[PDB]
Amino acid sequence: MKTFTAKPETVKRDWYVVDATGKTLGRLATELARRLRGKHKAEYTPHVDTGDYIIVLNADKVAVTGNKRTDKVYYHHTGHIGGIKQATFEEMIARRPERVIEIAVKGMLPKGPLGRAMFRKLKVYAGNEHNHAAQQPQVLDI
Amino acid sequence: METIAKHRHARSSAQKVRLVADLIRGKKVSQALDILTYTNKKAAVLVKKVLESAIANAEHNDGADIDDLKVTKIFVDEGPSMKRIMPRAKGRADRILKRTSHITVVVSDR
Amino acid sequence: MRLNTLSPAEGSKKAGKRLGRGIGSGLGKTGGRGHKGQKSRSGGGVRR
Amino acid sequence: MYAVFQSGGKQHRVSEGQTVRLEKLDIATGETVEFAEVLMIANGEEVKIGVPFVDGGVIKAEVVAHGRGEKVKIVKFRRRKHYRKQQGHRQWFTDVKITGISA
Amino acid sequence: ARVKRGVIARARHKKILKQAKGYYGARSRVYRVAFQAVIKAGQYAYRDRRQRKRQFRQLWIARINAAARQNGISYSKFINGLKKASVEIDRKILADIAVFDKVAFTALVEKAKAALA
Amino acid sequence: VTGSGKKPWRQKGTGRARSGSIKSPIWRSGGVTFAARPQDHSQKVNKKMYRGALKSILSELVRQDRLIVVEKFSVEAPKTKLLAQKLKDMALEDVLIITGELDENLFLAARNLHKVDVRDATGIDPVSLIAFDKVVMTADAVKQVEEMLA
Amino acid sequence: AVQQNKPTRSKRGMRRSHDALTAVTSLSVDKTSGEKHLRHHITADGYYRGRKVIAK
RNA sequence: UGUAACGGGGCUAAACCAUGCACCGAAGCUGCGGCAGCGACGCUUAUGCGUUGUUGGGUAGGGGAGCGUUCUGUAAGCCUGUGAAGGUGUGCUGUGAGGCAUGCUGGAGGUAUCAGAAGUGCGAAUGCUGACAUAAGUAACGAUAAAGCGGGUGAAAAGCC
RNA sequence: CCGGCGAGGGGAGUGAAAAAGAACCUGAAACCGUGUACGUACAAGCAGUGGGAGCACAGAGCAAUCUGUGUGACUGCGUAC
Ligand SMILES: [K+]
Ligand SMILES: [K+]
Ligand SMILES: [K+]
Ligand SMILES: [K+]
Ligand SMILES: [K+]
Ligand SMILES: [K+]
Ligand SMILES: [K+]
Ligand SMILES: [K+]
Ligand SMILES: [K+]
Ligand SMILES: [K+]
Ligand SMILES: [K+]
Ligand SMILES: [K+]
Ligand SMILES: [K+]
Ligand SMILES: [K+]
Ligand SMILES: [K+]
Ligand SMILES: [K+]
Ligand SMILES: [K+]
Ligand SMILES: [K+]
Ligand SMILES: [Mg+2]
Ligand SMILES: [Mg+2]
Ligand SMILES: [Mg+2]
Ligand SMILES: [Mg+2]
Ligand SMILES: [Mg+2]
Ligand SMILES: [Mg+2]
Ligand SMILES: [Mg+2]
Ligand SMILES: [Mg+2]
Ligand SMILES: [Mg+2]
Ligand SMILES: [Mg+2]
Ligand SMILES: [Mg+2]
Ligand SMILES: [Mg+2]
Ligand SMILES: [Mg+2]
Ligand SMILES: [Mg+2]
Ligand SMILES: [Mg+2]
Ligand SMILES: [Mg+2]
Ligand SMILES: [Mg+2]
Ligand SMILES: [Mg+2]
Ligand SMILES: [Mg+2]
Ligand SMILES: [Mg+2]
Ligand SMILES: [Mg+2]
Ligand SMILES: [Mg+2]
Ligand SMILES: [Mg+2]
Ligand SMILES: [Mg+2]
Ligand SMILES: [Mg+2]
Ligand SMILES: [Mg+2]
Ligand SMILES: [Mg+2]
Ligand SMILES: [Mg+2]
Ligand SMILES: [Mg+2]
Ligand SMILES: [Mg+2]
Ligand SMILES: [Mg+2]
Ligand SMILES: [Mg+2]
Ligand SMILES: [Mg+2]
Ligand SMILES: [Mg+2]
Ligand SMILES: [Mg+2]
Ligand SMILES: [Mg+2]
Ligand SMILES: [Mg+2]
Ligand SMILES: [Mg+2]
Ligand SMILES: [Mg+2]
Ligand SMILES: [Mg+2]
Ligand SMILES: [Mg+2]
Ligand SMILES: [Mg+2]
Ligand SMILES: [Mg+2]
Ligand SMILES: [Mg+2]
Ligand SMILES: [Mg+2]
Ligand SMILES: [Mg+2]
Ligand SMILES: [Mg+2]
Ligand SMILES: [Mg+2]
Repeated sequence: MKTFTAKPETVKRDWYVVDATGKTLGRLATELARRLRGKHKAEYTPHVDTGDYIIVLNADKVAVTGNKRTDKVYYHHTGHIGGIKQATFEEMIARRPERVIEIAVKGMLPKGPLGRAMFRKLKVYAGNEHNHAAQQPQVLDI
Repeated sequence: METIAKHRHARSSAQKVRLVADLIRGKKVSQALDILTYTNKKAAVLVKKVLESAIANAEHNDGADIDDLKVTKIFVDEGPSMKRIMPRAKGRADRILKRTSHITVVVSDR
Repeated sequence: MRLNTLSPAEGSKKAGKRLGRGIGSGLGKTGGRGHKGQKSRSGGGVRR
Repeated sequence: MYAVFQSGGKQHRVSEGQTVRLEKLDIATGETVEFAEVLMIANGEEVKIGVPFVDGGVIKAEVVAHGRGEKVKIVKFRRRKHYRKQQGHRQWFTDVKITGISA
Repeated sequence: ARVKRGVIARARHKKILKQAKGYYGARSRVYRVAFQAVIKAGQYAYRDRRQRKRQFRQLWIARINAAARQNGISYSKFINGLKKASVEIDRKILADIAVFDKVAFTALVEKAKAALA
Repeated sequence: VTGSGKKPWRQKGTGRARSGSIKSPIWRSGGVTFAARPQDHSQKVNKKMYRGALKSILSELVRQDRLIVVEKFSVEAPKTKLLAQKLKDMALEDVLIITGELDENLFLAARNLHKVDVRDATGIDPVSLIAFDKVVMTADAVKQVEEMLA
Repeated sequence: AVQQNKPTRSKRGMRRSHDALTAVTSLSVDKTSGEKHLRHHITADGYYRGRKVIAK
């Protein structure tokens, strides 16, 4: 008898909503990445996205320890010579707060087409409101 | 069922003739003949003669009605190449390939 | 006793080595001569 | 109702009427084979877990066929070292049909 | 006794090219390239008969972990508990039960917890 | 191989593999690398081994019941039909006949029968003794063969 | 300058994906002679917009 | 050249020290099935059988045992126009070189067994000959003295008259 | 019969056979096409291999569905000789 494989056409996905207020960035991100991949389900299959949809609220209130609020640097390159750019954590929270959590989770998801697909099930919001009441998300205390 | 005409050993590379054959594959013969009339390619002359021959074959040999015919199949195959010599500079010689094509047109009322 | 029922004695007819015929034979490529040097060459070797 | 048992150094979860392919058994075709070491028997909500074997648990099966499996090619090749070897393989099996499961 | 090579040579090349069906470009058409592609495919298959056992055990372990944590215990403690309870079901079967009979899996978790207590 | 010893092209500079002879066995129309010469394939057989082989063969013929001994074997005239009838009477088809003295009538009568051979005792050979289905010998031929093999 | 590797038949086809010809969208019909003709060109019998513009 | 001196995410432990118990983890070890080399112990139709212990990564290289190809005998035999060789598919089969069967194509040869002989096996040698690709419908169409139009012929005319 | 009183072809006829039609026995491979099935326009590398969904197809089965064939989204591993 061959081992079970989940099938993308019949996987059951549920909607959750999580509050990031005061949570430690990385320790929230690991639980998010786990549940976006489906590692919490007995039907986990490495080549199938069996994960859940997660709405994240209050992204601008996420916490970090030590001196990271001012000393964590996010780098990127524009592709133009000399185009190395940077932003501190506090600058990121000020300008693009959802990006802090999105970047952390993307780094903990698989790389490749399936991991990009798993990222599309994450919905991060700066404030306390989302427009997905039609999906009836259940409160998840991560 | 279907009627065939061919022009074997036609003086043109198949790549050039296929540009024209692709215009008429699947068309009603009357529309195909119009397209060919207004295609400014030497290959259009070649293909139009084959298509006209296939239509004549269909009416004379197979008793078909021209108004019902379509170009159901058309394809171009590579014929033998004629090998020639082109003198280049400094005493060097190149081979010239004068490519030929076999043109096949199939017409049918089904 | 027919022309197609006679056999040689066991061990009397060992097959000869055939060099240079593939990996599986055990004598492919260099044919047992090793790599380079005078003794690997055609006509190579030193006198008695 | 299903049951778990060991055979051929592997474990199998089976129900009545299933056909299971096992490592070769020295039993003639058409004979009945007993698996008297059953690791677990589950019937609906009633679950008996062996520690390691269920007391009195027995699986009845009928030897349906013997055979050789699909051929597998073994290729060994050491690049640049004048070494290559190939081998073929077919593994023996015994197919059996589960006829009974008794707690 | 002169020997022409054509019939035997054709058969050998054809055997290789038949093993190369489905490969891309010259890999399914050209003897020199197809031969290298057939050899490499054989090497990978030898390697991956060994890899297959690893990858499936890894999958079973991941699924058992998920089911055990649904039932309130980690994989490592669950395995230690089964071992202390003298339960010899293997990971293939434990993963199958975790997916198909959640009640039986919960019963196994309870056995492990009782052994650990 | 017919041709000249001219180097086909200069050792270096042309970008072609080096050539030295149009007759190279690597080349189409070139020589054969180890071209054959006429050969003498005959082997030595020790006298005692030849005689021992003949004795073994004759003994096996006796054991297999393929040796038939007769007082006389002859035909009245050199006619193929007479010998055919005689062989049919003795139920013989593929047969070697050894006589003490080569009868000309018998030899002529046997020429056109391809399953049948006729020899004198001094002309026997091992391959024929094995190859024919039956071997008929006259008593005189048997005595001669005995003396020849000692 | 010259290739280091022989391009594939696939890449040859991809380059030629822009080479196909386009047929004339539609021909026009002379209002007097009824001949088809290229739009804004005279007909084979020498009409344009219903007038015999040229002989032969 | 660009973060660029944890592989990354991230981490205040997910760092370090100490103690402990779990678990993961290899082609290592064990389990199940199979093959072979060598050695013992017994049988024996004297060359195989059984039991048993143990071994089986390999370049140069040594030793052992085989597959297939053409040709000679066996063969005036055997297969073959109710379809040979060759070509092309499919199924089965052995540890491998391979073997067997059969549909289609082909249209007259092929050859068991056991022996015998070798122009007996190719991917490489900037190898040799032929065929066909690529670049590519790309560069170019050979003096920058130069053409325009009307008529003719013709299936067709910038180039012919 | 189409075509330039062409080349080339389609019929008819010969023949056991004309994909034996003279560019002629057989008619391999490279290479180039037409047709069909499946895949492919958010995706990074020796192009396979292990796992594997979906689709098409042929059988079987009362059904449930199973199997053989083709394709191969997604995924572990993986730098030719
Ligand atoms: K040596
Ligand atoms: K090809
Ligand atoms: K005679
Ligand atoms: K042993
Ligand atoms: K013969
Ligand atoms: K095979
Ligand atoms: K065949
Ligand atoms: K055949
Ligand atoms: K023979
Ligand atoms: K070469
Ligand atoms: K080109
Ligand atoms: K052009
Ligand atoms: K023919
Ligand atoms: K020929
Ligand atoms: K041909
Ligand atoms: K993007
Ligand atoms: K499939
Ligand atoms: K893959
Ligand atoms: Mg990875
Ligand atoms: Mg000059
Ligand atoms: Mg060696
Ligand atoms: Mg060397
Ligand atoms: Mg040296
Ligand atoms: Mg040396
Ligand atoms: Mg020399
Ligand atoms: Mg010959
Ligand atoms: Mg192919
Ligand atoms: Mg010669
Ligand atoms: Mg002498
Ligand atoms: Mg280079
Ligand atoms: Mg273009
Ligand atoms: Mg810098
Ligand atoms: Mg690390
Ligand atoms: Mg410790
Ligand atoms: Mg392992
Ligand atoms: Mg081991
Ligand atoms: Mg064993
Ligand atoms: Mg070892
Ligand atoms: Mg070894
Ligand atoms: Mg012979
Ligand atoms: Mg032959
Ligand atoms: Mg022959
Ligand atoms: Mg032989
Ligand atoms: Mg040779
Ligand atoms: Mg070659
Ligand atoms: Mg080599
Ligand atoms: Mg070169
Ligand atoms: Mg070229
Ligand atoms: Mg260019
Ligand atoms: Mg240009
Ligand atoms: Mg230009
Ligand atoms: Mg110039
Ligand atoms: Mg000029
Ligand atoms: Mg003019
Ligand atoms: Mg001019
Ligand atoms: Mg004609
Ligand atoms: Mg034919
Ligand atoms: Mg003939
Ligand atoms: Mg031919
Ligand atoms: Mg072909
Ligand atoms: Mg799509
Ligand atoms: Mg897409
Ligand atoms: Mg790319
Ligand atoms: Mg697979
Ligand atoms: Mg990789
Ligand atoms: Mg890697």
